[PDB]
Amino acid sequence: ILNVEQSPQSLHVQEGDSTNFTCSFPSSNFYALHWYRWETAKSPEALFVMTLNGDEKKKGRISATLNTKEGYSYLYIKGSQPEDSATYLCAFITGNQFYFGTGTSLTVIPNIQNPDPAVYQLRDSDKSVCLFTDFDSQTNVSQSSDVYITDKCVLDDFKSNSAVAWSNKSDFACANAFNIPEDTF
Amino acid sequence: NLVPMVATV
Amino acid sequence: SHSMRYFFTSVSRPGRGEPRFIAVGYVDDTQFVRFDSDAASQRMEPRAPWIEQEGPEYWDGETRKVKAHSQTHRVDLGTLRGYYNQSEAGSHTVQRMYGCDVGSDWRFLRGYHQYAYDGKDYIALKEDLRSWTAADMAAQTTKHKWEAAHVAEQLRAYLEGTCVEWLRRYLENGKETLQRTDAPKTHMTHHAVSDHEATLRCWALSFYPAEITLTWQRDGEDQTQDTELVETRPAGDGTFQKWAAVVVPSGQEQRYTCHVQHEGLPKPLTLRWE
Amino acid sequence: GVSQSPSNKVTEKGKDVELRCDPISGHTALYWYRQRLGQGLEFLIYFQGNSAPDKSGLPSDRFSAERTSVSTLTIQRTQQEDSAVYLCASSQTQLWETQYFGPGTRLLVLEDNVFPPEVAVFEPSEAEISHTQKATLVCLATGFYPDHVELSWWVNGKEVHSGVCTDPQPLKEQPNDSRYALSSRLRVSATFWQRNHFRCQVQFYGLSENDEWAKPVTQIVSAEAW
Amino acid sequence: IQRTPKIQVYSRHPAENGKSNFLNCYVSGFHPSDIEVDLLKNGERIEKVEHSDLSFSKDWSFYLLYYTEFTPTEKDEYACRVNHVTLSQPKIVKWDRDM
Repeated sequence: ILNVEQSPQSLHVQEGDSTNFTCSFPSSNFYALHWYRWETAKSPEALFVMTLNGDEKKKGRISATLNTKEGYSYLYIKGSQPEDSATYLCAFITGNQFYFGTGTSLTVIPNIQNPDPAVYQLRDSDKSVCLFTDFDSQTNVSQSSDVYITDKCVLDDFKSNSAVAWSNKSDFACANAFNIPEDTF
Repeated sequence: NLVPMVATV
Repeated sequence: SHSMRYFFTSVSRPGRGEPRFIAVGYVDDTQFVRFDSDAASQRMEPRAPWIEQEGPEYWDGETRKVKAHSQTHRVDLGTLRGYYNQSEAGSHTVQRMYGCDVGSDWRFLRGYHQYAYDGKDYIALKEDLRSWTAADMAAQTTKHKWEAAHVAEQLRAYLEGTCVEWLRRYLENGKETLQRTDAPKTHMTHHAVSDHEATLRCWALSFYPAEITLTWQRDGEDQTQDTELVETRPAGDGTFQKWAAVVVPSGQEQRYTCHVQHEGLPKPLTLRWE
Repeated sequence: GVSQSPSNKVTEKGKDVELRCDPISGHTALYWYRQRLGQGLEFLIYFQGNSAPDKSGLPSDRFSAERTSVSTLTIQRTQQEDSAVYLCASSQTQLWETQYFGPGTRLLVLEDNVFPPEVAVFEPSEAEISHTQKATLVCLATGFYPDHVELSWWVNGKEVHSGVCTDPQPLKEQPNDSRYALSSRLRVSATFWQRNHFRCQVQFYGLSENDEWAKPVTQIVSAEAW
Repeated sequence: IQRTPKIQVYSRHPAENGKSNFLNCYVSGFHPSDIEVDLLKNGERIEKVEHSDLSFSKDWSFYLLYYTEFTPTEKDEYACRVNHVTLSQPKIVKWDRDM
């Protein structure tokens, strides 16, 4: 078997920056190469497919380069966006079989204007939900056997980051929502 | 060195 | 000038299993590798002495691809047998030949990739290395398949690229067997059919390469036609032979000559009797 | 587009499954993938025409493929590790050619608890709705097992994907047989909330062609907000 | 398609009786490849015979070889028998020591 590597799994960019991944693969007996995007659970998409040295295809703000004799294939992302946040895969095809380098995954950090951190309530239909809104965005929620939350998700003209939290026994959930935040409620 | 892989019809 | 070339053949075998597939590889006029669907090895065995010193990664590498081929051929037969509206027990053949050749400067001069089904032509890569020729309508779509799969490109970059890159690698390593020129061994025999007539016989043995022209003159005239010429044939060492003979009225023998011209000889060799 | 059913499936040790994948018109090549997280991805079988030139990639004998355009994949004897997402893709003709991917089919081994979800729609703040001015809507579905629960947001019967939000990972209540929990939000303008119906409907994949047997079957259950 | 086989029997090097030599049976330009060949010693099929891996010419017509060790003296007659489609019956052409 011949090896493939990507680098690294984890990139966290500020939504303004640019980004590049590094899919290695052998020199010898090359034929084709593939770049894949994998959001969460949904269709993994063919992005580019690289054929020859040395090509440089781009779509929109995503771009990529092939080099054959030197075993690598770079992939650049321009003007990082929320929408981009996924996991990127390079494939190596020679002799009628595939070789995927260990994945490399991208998460951007949605920047928002005018942050108001109001921790709203809970709910009724009489039970409880305790959370936060806005709060951007390296304020990172992380918790504790019956105290329940989630982290997080982002919306739509504006985007909002919000982490729901709920429980039942005694402790309630707002002064208990403490696990970070300031200047908020 | 054969061609790494060919096509089919 | 010099060239390195692969011939491919897979024969369908109905009701008795996997189609036999024979892959054999030639550089110049000699045979350096082989693969066989019915091989003991199930892998790519060296056929010429100079290539055996190649790496353990090499033979693994090569084997891997030649398998991919016989896979694809096992595919081709099938996905042809339905284009042509034909039975399952027909036992057809598919042929693929591909490879690159080089000048005396030793660089890319020609690229060939050609493909025929059940005998006569099917599709061949134009020497443009950017277009195709379709013998059939069935082909014309296979053309349109490849025309869109951008198939011309990969092959081109292979032929202009690593085909040549490796061809030199082979030659420099097999300097001994490949780059030689072993001038033919010339012989002549007389065998009578009667007293009325006789048969002069021109022999050229043990020559490499195989492309030889040996002609046969009466008083200076090329007795083109009463002469018989036989496909240049092989032997051991991987050397070649050819044989030409005529009818000669008895006594008028010494009138007849024989000219054996070849790359190993500076100027043609005139063979007489005697 | 591509089609690949069943969307999900849950069944137990020692039975069969049929996995459909329908490629797009005129595709001629098909690939079968499974992915064990967090092993990484690796490749199982490729089909061309009606022929399987290679087998020696899918791990064992229970695995075997059939091509019937459309094709199925069969594993008798569902056992413990055969527990991954199974993906199906098609490129015209040709291996190196651009692959287009199916929806996806989850599958989980086990024998046994299994049950459908809670769906409870919360409602937001006295003052927050006037703070922004902002409006907001929450949803919450728990007490269910196993994962194969996908969320549907409905309003007036017609779906909405604009402002919605679903969480990506489920919430194990603990920590290895314990069950799950999920939470989707929404935001809507506030004048908007004065007499419409904002549906948080949630799909649980049970078994609605009965298998061995509190039911519990393919259900949609939904909590409603005003 | 159908193409007649061109049979051609011959010794590897010319024959000095009772010395170390080989015998070839080069077939040629035929189609399809469904061939039966046998090397004979007075009518003797034996299979310590090798054979060239199968190849073709871009005339599209395969060609193989069937070599074997051999040693003749004055009157050990050999031949080559080949069977193929398009042949009424396998045609035996023997081995003239000078052809």
